[PDB]
Amino acid sequence: GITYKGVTVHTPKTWHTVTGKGLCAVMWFWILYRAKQDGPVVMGWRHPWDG
Amino acid sequence: GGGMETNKNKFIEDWGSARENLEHNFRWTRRNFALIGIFGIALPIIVYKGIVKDFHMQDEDAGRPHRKFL
Amino acid sequence: AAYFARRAAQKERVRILYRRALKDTLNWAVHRHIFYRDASDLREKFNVNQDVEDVDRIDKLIAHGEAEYNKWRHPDPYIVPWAPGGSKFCRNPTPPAGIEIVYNYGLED
Amino acid sequence: SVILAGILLKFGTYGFLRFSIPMFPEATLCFTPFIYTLSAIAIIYTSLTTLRQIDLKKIIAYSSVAHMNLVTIGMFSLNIQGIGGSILLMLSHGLVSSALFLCVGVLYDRHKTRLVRYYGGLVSTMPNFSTIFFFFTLANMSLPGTSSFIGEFLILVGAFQRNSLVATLAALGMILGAAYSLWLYNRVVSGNLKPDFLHKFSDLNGREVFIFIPFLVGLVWMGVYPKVFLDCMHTSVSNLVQHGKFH
Amino acid sequence: KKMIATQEEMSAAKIALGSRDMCAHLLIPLNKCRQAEFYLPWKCEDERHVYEKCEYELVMERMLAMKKIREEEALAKQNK
Amino acid sequence: VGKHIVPDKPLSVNDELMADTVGKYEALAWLSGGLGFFVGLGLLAVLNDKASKVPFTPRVYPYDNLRVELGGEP
Amino acid sequence: DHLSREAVVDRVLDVVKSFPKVDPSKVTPEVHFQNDLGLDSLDTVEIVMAIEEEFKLEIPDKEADKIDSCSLAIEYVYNHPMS
Amino acid sequence: GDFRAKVWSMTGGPNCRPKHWRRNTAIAMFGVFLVCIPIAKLSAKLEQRPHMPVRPIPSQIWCKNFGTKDDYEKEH
Amino acid sequence: MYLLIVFLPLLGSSVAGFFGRFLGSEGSAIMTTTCVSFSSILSLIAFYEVALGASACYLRIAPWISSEMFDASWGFLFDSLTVVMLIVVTFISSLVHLYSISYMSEDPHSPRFMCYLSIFTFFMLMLVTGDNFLQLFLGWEGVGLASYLLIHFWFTRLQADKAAIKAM
Amino acid sequence: RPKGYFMNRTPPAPGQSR
Amino acid sequence: FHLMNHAFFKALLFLSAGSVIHAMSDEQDMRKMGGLASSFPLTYAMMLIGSLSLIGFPFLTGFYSKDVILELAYTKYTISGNFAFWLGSVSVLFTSYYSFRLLFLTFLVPTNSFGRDISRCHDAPIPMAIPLILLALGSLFVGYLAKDMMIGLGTNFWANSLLVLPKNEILAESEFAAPTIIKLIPILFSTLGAFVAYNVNLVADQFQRAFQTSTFCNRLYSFFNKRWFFDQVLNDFLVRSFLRFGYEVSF
Amino acid sequence: PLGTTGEFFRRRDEWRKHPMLSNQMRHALPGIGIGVGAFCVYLVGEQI
Ligand SMILES: CCCCCCCCCCCC(=O)SCCNC(=O)CCNC(=O)[C@H](O)C(C)(C)COP(=O)(O)O
Repeated sequence: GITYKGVTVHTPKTWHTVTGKGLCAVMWFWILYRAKQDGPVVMGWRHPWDG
Repeated sequence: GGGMETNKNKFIEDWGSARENLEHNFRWTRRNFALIGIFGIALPIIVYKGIVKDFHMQDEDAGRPHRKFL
Repeated sequence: AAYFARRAAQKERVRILYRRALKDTLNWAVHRHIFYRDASDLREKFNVNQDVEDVDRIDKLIAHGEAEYNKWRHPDPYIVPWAPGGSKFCRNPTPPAGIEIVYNYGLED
Repeated sequence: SVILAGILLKFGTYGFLRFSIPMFPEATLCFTPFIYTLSAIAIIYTSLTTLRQIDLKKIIAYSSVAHMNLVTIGMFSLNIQGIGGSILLMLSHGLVSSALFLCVGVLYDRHKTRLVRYYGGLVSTMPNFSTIFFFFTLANMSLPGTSSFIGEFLILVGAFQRNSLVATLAALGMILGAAYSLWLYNRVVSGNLKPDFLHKFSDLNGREVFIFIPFLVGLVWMGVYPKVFLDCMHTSVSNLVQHGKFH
Repeated sequence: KKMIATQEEMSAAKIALGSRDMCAHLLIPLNKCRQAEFYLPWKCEDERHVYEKCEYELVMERMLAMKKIREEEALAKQNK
Repeated sequence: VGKHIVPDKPLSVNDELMADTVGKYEALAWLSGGLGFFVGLGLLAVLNDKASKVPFTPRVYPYDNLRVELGGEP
Repeated sequence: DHLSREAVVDRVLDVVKSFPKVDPSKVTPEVHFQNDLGLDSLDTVEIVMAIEEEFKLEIPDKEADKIDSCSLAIEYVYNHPMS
Repeated sequence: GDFRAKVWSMTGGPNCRPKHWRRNTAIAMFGVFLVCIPIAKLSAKLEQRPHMPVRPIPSQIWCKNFGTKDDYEKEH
Repeated sequence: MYLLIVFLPLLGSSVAGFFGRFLGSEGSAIMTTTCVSFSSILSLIAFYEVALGASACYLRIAPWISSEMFDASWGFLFDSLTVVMLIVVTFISSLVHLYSISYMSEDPHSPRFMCYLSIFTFFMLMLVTGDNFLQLFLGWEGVGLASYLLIHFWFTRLQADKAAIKAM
Repeated sequence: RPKGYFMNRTPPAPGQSR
Repeated sequence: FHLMNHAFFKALLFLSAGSVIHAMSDEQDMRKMGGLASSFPLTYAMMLIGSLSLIGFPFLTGFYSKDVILELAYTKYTISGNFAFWLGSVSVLFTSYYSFRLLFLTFLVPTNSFGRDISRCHDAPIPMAIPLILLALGSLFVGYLAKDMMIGLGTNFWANSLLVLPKNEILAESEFAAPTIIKLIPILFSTLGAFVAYNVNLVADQFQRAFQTSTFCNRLYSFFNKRWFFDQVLNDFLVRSFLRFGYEVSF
Repeated sequence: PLGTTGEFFRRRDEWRKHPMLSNQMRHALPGIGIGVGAFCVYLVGEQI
């Protein structure tokens, strides 16, 4: 932990930082991918049966 | 210090005994005339007529003359 | 004396009114930095009348002040969790002393 | 108190079933709205009175008046659900009310007070009594699974098919009955101890535990499997309802 | 668009009463794989797309039909 | 918890039973205004008449609008 | 754990040090706010509130106004089981 | 606390730490599994599946009540 | 197997409630969580046979209230709607029991808390699986009773008693 | 040993029975 | 479908919020928190997923159910249907506001918490951490993994469990006959709600003076904070009336 | 915090400038960099 005039804030454990970063990252990758495939469809530009 | 019996409180016990002797304080005030009039006579009558009318509506719904009661 | 006790009572009311008004201020401001300025303006309001010497004016200034705090008091003030009215109050409290448990009660003999 | 509320109270409703209802079938019909009004007034009025009672025994005793007037509603509905429900509530009340009088008697034997304000926090000193007190408190609220729910709902079914209005006013016993029953339980058992009033306690002994066991078995048994009772009653109940008519 | 799937065929495919429209015929092979493919979104994309094309055209036709009706209320109104 | 307060004064009759900044009838007046918002919007929905502004015809189902399948006499 | 008397005294000293009108050279654990350090009583209330915020305590209003000295507040905080 | 140490409860009271709680816990686990035995046989004898599943299921092994309610005009 | 889904939390609640003095905080936490977890695994399998496999289940135990035409019984109905609720109730409850194993670690009365968690789940299962209005009514009152017992779990707090009575 | 006694009865002398 | 979705993200929001309360020594007030975006990485990440899934952020668990509900309420051409569409749509702006206000005030603003509170923080142990992770996965994927199963056009997953008469089927028209502007109304309001929450909580410092000098603005704050005075009126006119009846009249 | 009361409390809140207790608004999006790059690497892979 790092002390600054009396108050001490302990460093979070490594797997707590890793898991938090990773799970959000999967979520961002999930959103960008689903925006790639369904963004055009929901924005109304095209249709699922178009082709 | 000793004994399971509760340590009585004079104000709690006076509170308790006041409740048991409420009929000694009953005075026919305007408030009591209204309360007994509204809730001792009027409301029972209204409920009775609503119950009887409920039967009578069932009578006409079934094509039958009104049922006499009392 | 009587005038000292009478004026000491007036001091105690004003000090408590300042203590409550300054806690109500942080309830409305929440953030520390907003609170700093709102704290100064409130102290700058007690400082305006800090020199009044008329004893009957003090009573009216107090009574007007108390009703002000009571009118613009935050409807949901902060309370420390274990303080009365807090979310942790009366939760798993220590058992009182002087409790006796009787065994072998209600025997036929 | 156990005999007074568990047995003696049943003589009037039993007299309605044994004599008044069958012998005078025309008179029974003409007076059904009158019976419905008195019963419905009593349930609502005496339940609200129970709320404001400050004596342990006064609350339990006042509760019986509300329960017996639901019994009269069912028996004057003059159908299988009404009469069968009225009898089942009679027997269930004779068990629940007696047990509740037994719970208060346990407390009064030790502490010699009936005032609710003196008690409080008994869960931390009498957990076995508190657990048994809670079960019979639930049975007094007609909780499904207990015996008193079987009689209560079967009566409401019987009353609904005759008069919807009396069934609705009677069903207000569910709201009011739960209010005072839970208020009684929490003011006595929950909260903190008050050592200035009471500082010496003893949970139930072996005799008191045995006394409650047949009551617990009785309410659960009729609560979940009331068929053993309804099987032995239905023929007599059916002939009571059919008495006086021939179609 | 004419009815192709008969009453027995829709009854045999246990089709919800709300889905016995004019594309009932394309729903039967779509539902047959949905049960077979555990209703997974990334399966039956071909059978799903033909069916969704149907249910879109039926709506457009009923939208075109109402447009004509809307265009006839104004004819009455201006000839008041 | 710490110490229950033993009464030193006579207890009131409504002692077994005993919302700070707003009064009683004033609170009802405010709440009726909020319920008046819901009533006002309901009337606007009446005057909007979105039923008179539907952009498609009602569905027509085959086989007599599913008369037999909906429980109608074969 | 409990918080030692020394820590209560020293953390209380720093709070009384941090006041603009109080000069941080005559702040001993027994000085008096309105007599040694020369403050108004409204200044004392601010000192009490900052003492509350340091230990996260909720003093009642009646007891809070009784605190007129550094020594007083030190005893009050130390004797508190939740400090 | 202090008096609660002289109070018997079924749930154990505050801060219950029985010395042999592991052997007690396993004895409880064996008991509940034993009680789960008659429940399973009664359930399998009482389950009724009117429709054959589209695929084989775990219950097509212990349960023999599949596709038996087809003649519902005979139900009584 | 379907009966095990409903009655497993009851057995776990019964063991920690009646024999928590022999199991303590650790044993009761283990017992109620495992019984709820196994009930959650069987719910996934029941979802397999009833929703994806499209094969519904009906189970009648015994009559409950038979009086002329009134036909309330102890009967269970498992269709797609039921197994969807079954998945929601048992899976989230298994996680909350696990979560409570650590969250209520320092509470004096954990074995009773775990007992109340499992009895609520059993009543919630009785609610969603009832094949009749009365069996539904029983679980409707049971979840209210269990909610009442857990809202004022800290029975010394006056605010908790007021809320629990209000909720009822 | 557990806390308290079942039904608040003190156990008999060791080797004896209630 | 929306019930199943709500279970995964409301449990995440509550179970994650409980981890904050445990770490801050049972502190529940947001006006005494602030900071902890770095002090609690796993908890903030879990609350971020759930709160974003709640407001209906696209392609998360909350987007596949809530947005269809507002689209179906638009496709219902009745007096009640038009009533719900307005109130539902205006509500999505209010939920986004209180969702990000929770996110901003608890972890992102400069700390308003106590010194002894931040000195005793700790993140969730395994029996608390594992359910949070699992609920996060369910809050990202179940909504997508189950859309075709429960609400897919013509899906027979429900068999005979749910009945809808043909005269009431409006799902097809909702996804084909609706303007593309409707299918965006939630994100316009959601984005606006995030922006208004960021403005009031981080760039506003005198939006609180009106509540302290104006009687109407003071009363309007109390109205919404005290739940439209619903409890008070009920207690003052209904609960007290029945309680007073029991003693003064029937007894 | 110009006034006496104000600057006093500003002095008391000096600990709030902690390196990992401030600038907490740049931690608003964990894994945003990882997720964006993981999408790009997938995007180049899709091309082939
Ligand atoms: C939202 C909340 C609203 C805010 C509420 C606003 C409250 C109204 C503020 C204005 C009302 C007043 O000034 S109240 C009247 C205040 N004036 C006096 O009391 C006379 C001065 N006498 C003294 O002794 C001291 O200066 C004294 C200051 C008392 C300290 O006492 P000490 O000798 O121990 O330091």
